[PDB]
Amino acid sequence: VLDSKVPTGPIEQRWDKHRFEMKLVNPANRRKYTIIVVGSGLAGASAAATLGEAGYNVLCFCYQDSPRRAHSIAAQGGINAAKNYRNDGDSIYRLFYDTVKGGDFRARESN
Amino acid sequence: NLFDMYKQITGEDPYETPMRIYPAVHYTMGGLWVDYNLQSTIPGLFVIGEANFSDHGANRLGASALMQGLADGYFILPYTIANFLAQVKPGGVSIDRPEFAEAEAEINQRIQRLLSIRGKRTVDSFHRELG
Amino acid sequence: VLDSKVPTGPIEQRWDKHRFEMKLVNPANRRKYTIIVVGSGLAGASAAATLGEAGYNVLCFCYQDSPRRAHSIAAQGGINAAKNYRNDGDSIYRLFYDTVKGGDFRARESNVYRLAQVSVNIIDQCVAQGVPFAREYGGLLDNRSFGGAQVARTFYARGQTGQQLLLGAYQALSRQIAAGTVKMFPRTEMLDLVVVDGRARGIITRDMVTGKITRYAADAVVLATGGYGNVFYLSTNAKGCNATAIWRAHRRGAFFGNPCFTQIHPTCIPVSGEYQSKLTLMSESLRNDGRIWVPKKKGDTRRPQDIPESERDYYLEERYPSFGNLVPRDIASRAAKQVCDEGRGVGPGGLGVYLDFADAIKRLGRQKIAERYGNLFDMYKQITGEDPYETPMRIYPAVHYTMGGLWVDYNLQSTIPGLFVIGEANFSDHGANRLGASALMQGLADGYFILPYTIANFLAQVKPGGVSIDRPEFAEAEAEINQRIQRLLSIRGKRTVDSFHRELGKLMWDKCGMARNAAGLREALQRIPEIRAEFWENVNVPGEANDLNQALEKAGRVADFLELAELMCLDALHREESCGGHFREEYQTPDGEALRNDEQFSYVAAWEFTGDLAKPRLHKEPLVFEYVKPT
Amino acid sequence: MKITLKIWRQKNRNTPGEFKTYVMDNVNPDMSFLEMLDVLNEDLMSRGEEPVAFDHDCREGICGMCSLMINGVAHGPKNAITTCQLHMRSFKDGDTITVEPWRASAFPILKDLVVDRSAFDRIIQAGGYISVSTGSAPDANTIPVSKVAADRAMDAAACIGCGACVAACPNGSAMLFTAAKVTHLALLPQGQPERYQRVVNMVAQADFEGFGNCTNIGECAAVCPKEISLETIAQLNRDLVMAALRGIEPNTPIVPA
Amino acid sequence: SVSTGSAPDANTIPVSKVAADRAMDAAACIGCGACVAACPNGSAMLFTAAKVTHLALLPQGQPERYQRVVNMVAQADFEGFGNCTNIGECAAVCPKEISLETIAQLNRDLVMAALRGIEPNTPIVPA
Ligand SMILES: Cc1cc2nc3c(=O)[nH]c(=O)nc-3n(C[C@H](O)[C@H](O)[C@H](O)COP(=O)(O)OP(=O)(O)OC[C@H]3O[C@@H](n4cnc5c(N)ncnc54)[C@H](O)[C@@H]3O)c2cc1C
Ligand SMILES: Cc1cc2nc3c(=O)[nH]c(=O)nc-3n(C[C@H](O)[C@H](O)[C@H](O)COP(=O)(O)OP(=O)(O)OC[C@H]3O[C@@H](n4cnc5c(N)ncnc54)[C@H](O)[C@@H]3O)c2cc1C
Ligand code: SF4
Ligand code: SF4
Ligand code: F3S
Ligand code: F3S
Ligand code: FES
Repeated sequence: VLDSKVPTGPIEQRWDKHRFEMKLVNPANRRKYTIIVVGSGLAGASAAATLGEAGYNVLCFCYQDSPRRAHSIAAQGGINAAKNYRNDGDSIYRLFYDTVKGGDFRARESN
Repeated sequence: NLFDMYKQITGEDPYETPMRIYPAVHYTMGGLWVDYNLQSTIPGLFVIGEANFSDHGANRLGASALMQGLADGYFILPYTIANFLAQVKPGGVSIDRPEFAEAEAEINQRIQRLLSIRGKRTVDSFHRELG
Repeated sequence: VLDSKVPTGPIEQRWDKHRFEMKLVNPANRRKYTIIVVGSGLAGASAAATLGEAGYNVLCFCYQDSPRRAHSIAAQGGINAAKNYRNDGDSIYRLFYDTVKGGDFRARESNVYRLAQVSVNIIDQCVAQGVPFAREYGGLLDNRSFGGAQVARTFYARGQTGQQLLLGAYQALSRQIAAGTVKMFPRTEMLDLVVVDGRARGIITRDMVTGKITRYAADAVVLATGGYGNVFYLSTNAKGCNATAIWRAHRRGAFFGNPCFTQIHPTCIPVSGEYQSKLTLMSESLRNDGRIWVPKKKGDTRRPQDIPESERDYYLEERYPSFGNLVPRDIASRAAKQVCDEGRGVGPGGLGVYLDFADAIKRLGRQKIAERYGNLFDMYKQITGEDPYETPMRIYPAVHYTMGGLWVDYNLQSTIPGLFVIGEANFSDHGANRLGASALMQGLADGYFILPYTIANFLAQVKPGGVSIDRPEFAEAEAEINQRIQRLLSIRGKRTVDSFHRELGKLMWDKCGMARNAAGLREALQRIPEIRAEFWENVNVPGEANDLNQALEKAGRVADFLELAELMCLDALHREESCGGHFREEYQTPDGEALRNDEQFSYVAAWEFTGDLAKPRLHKEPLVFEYVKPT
Repeated sequence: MKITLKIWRQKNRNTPGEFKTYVMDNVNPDMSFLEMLDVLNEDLMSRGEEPVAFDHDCREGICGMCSLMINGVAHGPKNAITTCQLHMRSFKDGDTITVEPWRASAFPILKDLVVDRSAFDRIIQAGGYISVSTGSAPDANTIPVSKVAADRAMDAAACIGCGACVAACPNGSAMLFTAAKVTHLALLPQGQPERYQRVVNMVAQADFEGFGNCTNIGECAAVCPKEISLETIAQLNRDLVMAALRGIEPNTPIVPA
Repeated sequence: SVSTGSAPDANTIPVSKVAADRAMDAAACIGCGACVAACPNGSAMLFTAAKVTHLALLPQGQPERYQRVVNMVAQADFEGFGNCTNIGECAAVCPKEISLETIAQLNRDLVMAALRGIEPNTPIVPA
């Protein structure tokens, strides 16, 4: 069986609630763990860098000459954010609604 | 920029001749199923970016794959992987375990078999037929 | 009866709702009110500076040469905030939960949430004031992990974060003094509280340079006078730290909230003789990479490095095998005190235990241990003359913090209207155990972001002025102070003030210290009146009143301590449970931890001065936990 | 250890003082200097004499009120420490130690070894701050401060205000203290709006309080407990030159209350 | 050297459009190494100059810029690249048309860092 493990309550506080309820590793103990990160694209490089900043031992891998060669480098269009810098009605809820409706209601709302 | 790149690739200026286009598969919203903690069915295996199914449903919006990858890397996985790791003991598994030997033997046998076929067809021929 | 005056509804909006519902004083009318602020520490300086910025007339007092000489410049550890700059899951709710659980569920939840909520503004204000917090190479702030937290939420300015925080507060106070909104009275010690018509309407002070007794009248009084941890003679506090102001307020009508809640520091440099009264606070991370032991033979005169491994009694290893060498500060320090009281003689006077780093140096790199504890080892070698790299370091527990103090409501107001207590002088947010980097946060929060609202709420409901220093109450308080000073100077006994303070501190450390039991507390309650009578009949205070008499200051502080200690012992005897710093030997888990009685002792004990020092009246303030359930 | 102490004894501001000789037969090498003074005070009290008055709160070299000129060196023979951090193992058996207060016009002597260092407070009051009120501060990470600038501003900011720089300066000048505060506030962006005013004001206050000038001798840095460098004085000099180029004139001096 | 979660609001620090355009001209470097290949000295001057200019032109790269250039230059010396005779083949063969103004910017930054007494750190040793 698949457990989505999504939090309960209002969707605006679901991520904050989950962050509070989830366990933590002490900054001193993070050096005791090893995380392998297969991939150095946007997700892979960001994850490896953030886990190294945290203090974990990260083993990052990529099949290319350099980590900077992942096809995330090939992306041309920009990156979306719900900052409403243009005073055009954008919001976190509007971006969430647009992403749920654009995917034709085939994804979990919490994510 | 688009017309210059098209003229470089094709040798035809789109200011005089019509440009040529053709559809091609661009993205995969599918991938390994992950829960809210970005963890797959296998405990300890986390899938982030385009390799998991995650947030795009049946159609990825523009500028969302970069957003999803950076979100998973920066602001989601550091929390969920810590949540997983705090509930387990660090270390305890070395590369001399029987599982590592079995996986390595499987990989070596696959590589040797691939090199030993020596057929009449190239790899790209089969990939082209499949595609 | 005690009215906490906490707001209702969700805990996240309680502070905003209260701030909206509080009354306000117009900026034009603020010049018509006078606020006396006794104390210039973090809480005192922040409060005086913020109230001067508001527009009030502030009368700030301190017994030191300068406001900057106040305690909490000695605070080495950083200051906590729920900014989540390390992306490690910290939040305002997480800080609130950690502070409620660290205090062992003995504090009001609303105050703790307000503290955790305003910590972020504390850090913003400190950075804007020019506090040189640690930065990383990209220009942004750097966080490090503190005790009691699994997140890196602590902002630090090298090893002297408290000094820089108090320097920023003192620079704001100096700005307000230059602007004329704050009148500073350094080297002036408040000796009494003048309560007129039921309101704290002034103070009676003594200028300890000329000996002049002065009376100041104000519309509000704030007591940011720090903790009373010097009731134990041997402590980590500054030499001048006392409880004179809060005890005078308590005798005037202020209820003492949980006076027996005292904290300790496990790692302190021991004393070299009966002359010493201060134990220098070493960082308690020295226990992470060191081993605690004493020689098995008491008369081992060999050098500690020459004692064989088999001839070393590595207690905290044989005893308490679980969590060995990382036992909580209370258990380890109780074991250390028991070992030193049995008689080992590893120190000058026998009070000390070997925290050695020899095995840590061999296991790790001496360069890495240097990068960890270089300033600590240099300071220990300066004080003791012994290099910790070769010789085992000596440590001994000492009383560090007092989570007790005058009971205050949600508005930081005592049971006396117009008397506000902030900082370590009140009970407030720490419950039964103060978390690391939480007292700096509490003092700055009270000074900057809480008291400016609550004191305005109080002042808007009263008329400015109307009380002058010629009132009979000021005359009575001044006469009481003068009679006490003359009596203290006229005893001409055979014992010094420090002799009585040492006796009192030894009794409080043995009986009302880290390990407390009913028989010992009753013995202390018998002995304290005897020591107080011996003080008032046989103390030697030389000099004159109208002179720089430091012996007079010490005599007054010890005279207040001798009364406060009886209340502390009574509160410790009354609380038939173990919670946080307060430990009872008959209420403990088999592992040695505290064993709370949440059914009968889930309240705040506010003690009322009834005129009899042995029979104060107990007022329970019930504790209800709606968000952090006790466990 | 047998230790002879020639201690300055002054009854008050107006009464002239004199050196009095006190012999201590048993002095612990582990005893700190202030603890030895405390033992002497108890002995004097037992003998009926007036105990020696000296300033002390923290006994950690952080607050700054411990202020003694021991054997001619401020804060004792050992450098980079305070009077409270000085321990009697730094001396030898039979030594004679001369204990003095700070001698400066702006640091009036109130008792045996106690001086009045409120002139430092008035120098701070004359612009040694950042004029930011409570509640108006932006987010803490809004303005980036480089790690080197933060480290230098912490080196300057680590000043305990003991006044030993004024005492060991042959001119009795507060240029190390003023320079340390000026450098601390100048090295951070938050201190940029007022710095060229601030330095002038602070310097003027040091002139008004009654301190001397800086002959660039350097005893201040030699006796500074916190090892504050003369580069703080160079930074203050640069700031004052630039402010004079900008026509910055000092405000009205802070008058004692 | 900015960690995750510590970043302020994106619009807090204003970056002028010209500075952003120049920093994007320098930042558009695909790391192909053709500058080293066509340089007669085998120098990484154009690549290092592009990165140094990209970070130096933004206010976020200021706090550690004068260290960075020195360190980066030292690394190029440690890795085994040549020196810049200002020949200019790197800009001639650069796919992204990175100008020699990046090398001039690096030279200015290194001169200023030498004036500040900036010392290179220990070079990055291959793993
Ligand atoms: C031409 C193009 C244009 C695009 N434009 C946009 C756009 O405008 N907007 C948008 O939102 N998205 C766009 N995308 C999609 C987006 O770039 C990707 O979906 C996104 O980068 C996926 O994130 P990632 O972390 O998986 O990056 P990836 O680059 O996909 O990560 C792959 C990494 O894993 C490593 N790796 C892979 N397999 C192995 C293996 N077996 N062993 C070891 N390492 C391995 C690779 O070396 C590499 O480092 C575009 C994609 C392409 C191809
Ligand atoms: C060595 C040490 C390290 C510490 N480190 C930390 C730490 O890292 N983090 C943390 O959160 N807490 C720490 N603390 C605890 C806390 O910061 C301080 O102990 C302090 O008590 C809190 O500041 P405060 O303003 O409330 O008290 P104080 O700063 O002690 O306030 C006392 C003020 O009141 C004045 N005053 C007192 N009595 C009178 C009187 N009778 N008349 C007139 N004026 C009077 C004094 O002159 C002074 O100005 C530490 C404590 C010590 C001793
Ligand atoms: S500059 Fe040094 S010597 Fe002068 S007051 Fe400050 S700490 Fe003391
Ligand atoms: S040739 Fe241009 S794009 Fe390629 S590495 Fe050199 S500078 Fe970068
Ligand atoms: S010693 Fe004196 S001459 Fe100047 S540099 Fe210091 S104040
Ligand atoms: S061609 Fe060579 S000399 Fe310098 S400008 Fe380019 S690396
Ligand atoms: S007593 Fe505080 S610096 Fe010496």
